[PDB]
Amino acid sequence: NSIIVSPRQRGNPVLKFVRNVPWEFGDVIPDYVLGQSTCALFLSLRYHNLHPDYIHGRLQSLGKNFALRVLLVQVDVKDPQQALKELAKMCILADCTLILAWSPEEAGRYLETYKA
Amino acid sequence: KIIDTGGGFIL
Repeated sequence: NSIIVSPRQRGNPVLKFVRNVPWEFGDVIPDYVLGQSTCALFLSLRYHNLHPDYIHGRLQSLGKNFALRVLLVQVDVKDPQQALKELAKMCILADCTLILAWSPEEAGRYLETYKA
Repeated sequence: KIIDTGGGFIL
């Protein structure tokens, strides 16, 4: 409602740009619950190298509980193309949206906008 | 610090 994030998403400075809308930590499967069946997942790619498959294992956990599924991606790495390609293939099968940010503020913006 | 926990995000 006024968002629900996972306490496993703390630390992440993107929460610092979630200023225009109210948000709070809740125990939910996805990273952010934005509506009764809309939910997002954050994957900082740079971290994507450091132990990946987690984003893959993260979508199977979510399964199908939310209608609008979205993947917030922070492009914090040069020459990202390669990964985006294999991540996108994953999203069509998972039928979730692929969104691209490049800063912790930009993604933070993407959150105020989906609840707005 | 550098304690990358879990959550698709570098820490």
